[PDB]
Amino acid sequence: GISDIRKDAEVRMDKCVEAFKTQISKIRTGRASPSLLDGIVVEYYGTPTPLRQLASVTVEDSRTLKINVFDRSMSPAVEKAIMASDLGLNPNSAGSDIRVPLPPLTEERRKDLTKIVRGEAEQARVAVRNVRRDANDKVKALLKDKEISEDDDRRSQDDVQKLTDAAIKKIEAALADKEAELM
Amino acid sequence: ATVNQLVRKPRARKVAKSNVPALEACPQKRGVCTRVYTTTPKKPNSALRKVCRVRLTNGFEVTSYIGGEGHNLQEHSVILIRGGRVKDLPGVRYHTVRGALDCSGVKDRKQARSKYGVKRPKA
RNA sequence: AGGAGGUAAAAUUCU
RNA sequence: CGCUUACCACUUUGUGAUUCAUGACUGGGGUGAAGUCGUAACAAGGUAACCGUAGGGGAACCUGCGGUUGGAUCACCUCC
RNA sequence: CGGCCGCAAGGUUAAAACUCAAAUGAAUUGACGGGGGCCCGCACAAGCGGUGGAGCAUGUGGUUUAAUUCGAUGCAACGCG
Ligand SMILES: [Mg+2]
Ligand SMILES: [Mg+2]
Ligand SMILES: [Mg+2]
Ligand SMILES: [Mg+2]
Ligand SMILES: [Mg+2]
Ligand SMILES: [Mg+2]
Ligand SMILES: [Mg+2]
Ligand SMILES: [Mg+2]
Repeated sequence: GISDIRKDAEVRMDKCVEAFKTQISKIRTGRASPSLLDGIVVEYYGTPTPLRQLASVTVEDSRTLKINVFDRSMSPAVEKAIMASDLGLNPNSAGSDIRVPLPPLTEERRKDLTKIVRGEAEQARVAVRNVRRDANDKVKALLKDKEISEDDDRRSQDDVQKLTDAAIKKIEAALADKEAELM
Repeated sequence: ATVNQLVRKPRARKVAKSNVPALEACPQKRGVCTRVYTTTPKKPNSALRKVCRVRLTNGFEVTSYIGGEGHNLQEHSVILIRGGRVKDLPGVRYHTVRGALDCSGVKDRKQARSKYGVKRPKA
């Protein structure tokens, strides 16, 4: 029934945005941001375990992170992960703490990145929209099997529009947030 | 075969292609680090090798080995690089000259220092 | 002895 | 001297040729990984293979036609 | 790619980067064949009695467990050390 489908859409769509927002935080920024340094995987006694769980991540400044590895033995294995996450990152060890300089920001890059970002945004709007599409599909179909007044039908498809525009504007807030960084 | 033949078409020597456009066979050219990968070798070998893309003085965008154990190089580092492929990593036809411009000599080395850019330790 | 005729249905893979 | 004619450098307009670069995107390709589908080739590789050509088919490939050997097989029955 | 030829299908001419430390030929010893020949063994046939079903003894995978000690795993491990 309509009222059921609006739920399922709000949701699917929020999923869409949130998943955007995430891919975003995994991108070499202008600044620091432990968000990316998290995802990284470390070899932790055979069982892989995200670096997040073996060591603390500080912002030692704008353009340099400081990874306090709780367990000192793994220190060498942790570092290797930063270079093995292939993220253009060079982890300089120096006394119980792994310094990960954040690069300066070149021209080649800013481009490089924004184009990547803008296109991840558009892949995103595309997901949102696909949900527009099943949504209307469901309803559209509850028209025959006259289970809905032609009125009902217009109306709802409109909520779906409302939902879609909303999910999107979110997506574009996000994109803009980041675009600020890169520029 | 026939002299005759040869007079029409003299014998022509294959023209060698160099195995390294360090442009005008320069004994080594200057670069800046586009990025600093580390990849894995080929079929028989296994290790995380340390390398880096370089945007040369002559604007070629080839890639380069960073030899040795541990290097303090990154985005933007200006290096110098010499001819020397690394038959294991594909598309790595050059080495980074340790101890050159921004490149570092290798910490703690003792044997074979001149390669790897390390100063005779104050004995 | 030479000649003839006749006589297997299909059934993949393994760093 | 000035003037004026010839030749004539630069510069301009039109339309082509050529060549260097570079371009969203993209067929095909090599490499790597040793993943997915079957099992095409190597033994007669289980319908011998392959060359040319033509059609078809997710894929190796299948089928037609001619060619080539760069082809394995000659034992038992029945009769003669 | 260019040229030239063809109505077309296409042909002819004919590269380069990139990539590999091979590719290839013939002969050799084996192994192997849904190759051939000759020939063996309770291999088949021909027979007699069984297992596979049942209850139980016993071993093993498994499962469980505080522990179910370790080992043995196609034939040639499983009433095996
Ligand atoms: Mg087989
Ligand atoms: Mg298979
Ligand atoms: Mg392609
Ligand atoms: Mg076959
Ligand atoms: Mg066949
Ligand atoms: Mg034929
Ligand atoms: Mg018998
Ligand atoms: Mg029984």
